[PDB]
Amino acid sequence: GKDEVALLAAVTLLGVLLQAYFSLQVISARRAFRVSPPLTTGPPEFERVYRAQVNCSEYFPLFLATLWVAGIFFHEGAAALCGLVYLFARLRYFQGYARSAQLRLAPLYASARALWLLVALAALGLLAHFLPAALRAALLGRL
Amino acid sequence: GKDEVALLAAVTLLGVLLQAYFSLQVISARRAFRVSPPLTTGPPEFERVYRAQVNCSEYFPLFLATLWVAGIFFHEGAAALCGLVYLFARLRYFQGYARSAQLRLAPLYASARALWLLVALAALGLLAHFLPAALRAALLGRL
Amino acid sequence: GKDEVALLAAVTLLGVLLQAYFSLQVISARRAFRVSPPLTTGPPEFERVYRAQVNCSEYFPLFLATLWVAGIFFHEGAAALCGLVYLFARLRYFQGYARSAQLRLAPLYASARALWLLVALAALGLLAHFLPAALRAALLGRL
Ligand SMILES: O=C(/C=C/c1ccccc1)N1CCC2(CCCC(=O)N2c2ccc(Cl)c(F)c2)CC1
Ligand SMILES: O=C(/C=C/c1ccccc1)N1CCC2(CCCC(=O)N2c2ccc(Cl)c(F)c2)CC1
Ligand SMILES: O=C(/C=C/c1ccccc1)N1CCC2(CCCC(=O)N2c2ccc(Cl)c(F)c2)CC1
Repeated sequence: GKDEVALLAAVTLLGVLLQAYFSLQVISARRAFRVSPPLTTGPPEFERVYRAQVNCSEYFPLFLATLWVAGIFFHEGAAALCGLVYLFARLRYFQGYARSAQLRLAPLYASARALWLLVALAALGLLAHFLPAALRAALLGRL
Repeated sequence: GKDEVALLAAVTLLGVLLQAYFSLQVISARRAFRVSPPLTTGPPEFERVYRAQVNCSEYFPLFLATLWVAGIFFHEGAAALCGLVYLFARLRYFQGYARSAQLRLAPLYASARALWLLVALAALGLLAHFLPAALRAALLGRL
Repeated sequence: GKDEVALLAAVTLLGVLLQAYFSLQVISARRAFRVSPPLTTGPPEFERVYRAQVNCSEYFPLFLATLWVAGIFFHEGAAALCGLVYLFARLRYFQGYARSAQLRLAPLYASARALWLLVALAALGLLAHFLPAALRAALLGRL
């Protein structure tokens, strides 16, 4: 029961730590630009490091939801692979935005690809779950 | 094991796609008002479309947590129904805010109703889980 | 199957309600300072109550992910205990920030401790899951 989800649990834990890294990066930018909380505004660089964090934070439950649904209704290893791709693309996203708001686009689109890939695999897993029973009951109309 | 959660997995996937739609709406408003990232400020309409997104993003894990706990400790179909009600109310919430910050209140309160409904069903499911064992051990004090 | 997760389901439901309380607190501060949505800016007190909410909202899925992974791969009761510690530290965090942005640091670091504690227990639970099979297959190289 726990073995069939252990790769998804590993990839989830990686995602949590990746978010702890992003929080450390924003904490470090708060000292590197003297931005006192509750302020979110500063130079065109504090805002970029900070927004990259804010975005990744928002997108994290979308990642968790898809990783777990794709991992349980389609291959767990396949879902764990896109889960690693997404997370890695996010490090690049953050690192790119932390430079210019342009250098974030390419790893942002890489993150999108992995997110749609998980959505498709979750969709195909649920389709393959409900469709045969539907096709069976639908064709059960002949009488 | 996966059949008893397949409706919750479906409703979760709907929620993920609803969030992808909200992100597309904010991306479209960024071009329709020339709002360059990392800026979140613009006309009284870019901010509304953008805030509606920000709010739905925040409330998504609350929806996921409740949908799954209510779906596992009370009827899965019942939880999947409020889960559909909440998500539908959110589309209206977004669409209302995307007009005026007043026209969002009614579908916002509809979303709240569905959220409290899931909380109650999760609460009743856990109550019915722990209470009989408590009542039994408590009454086991007579000696 | 549901009994071995019932404490994590309880602690999750507590977290959801704690977030509903934080939303009520921000709604009350919006009337107590006449801050019309979609504005997030006001006195040095509306922003603090509001930011405390925004932060807790962000950190909630990190809490959920860790609580559930630690609860399933290490003791459920132990994970449910740190889960209660984290949530309680968050009430103090909110209440401290709602006063000064300094009085939030101590319950913020208390919240961090509980978060790293869950991460370690999830890590130890997965380590103990994968490591024996690895050590076995690795030592299986003698031939
Ligand atoms: O030492 C750190 C930085 C750690 C780090 C980050 C990136 C790369 C390498 C090391 N921090 C303190 C606690 C920290 C913020 C303050 C509140 C909090 O809950 N935190 C938290 C605790 C546990 C978890 Cl698993 C989590 F995701 C968040 C994170 C940053
Ligand atoms: O084409 C789209 C729009 C799709 C759409 C939206 C509403 C209605 C109809 C179609 N987008 C690109 C990728 C998008 C943002 C960029 C990063 C990212 O992760 N994305 C993401 C990818 C997959 C998932 Cl399932 C997700 F939730 C988010 C979403 C918007
Ligand atoms: O009466 C309340 C306040 C309740 C409260 C808060 C703290 C302590 C004691 C009582 N509110 C209305 C609905 C509320 C916001 C509007 C939209 C929404 O979804 N909401 C929501 C509904 C259900 C859940 Cl379980 C949730 F987390 C959020 C929360 C605040």
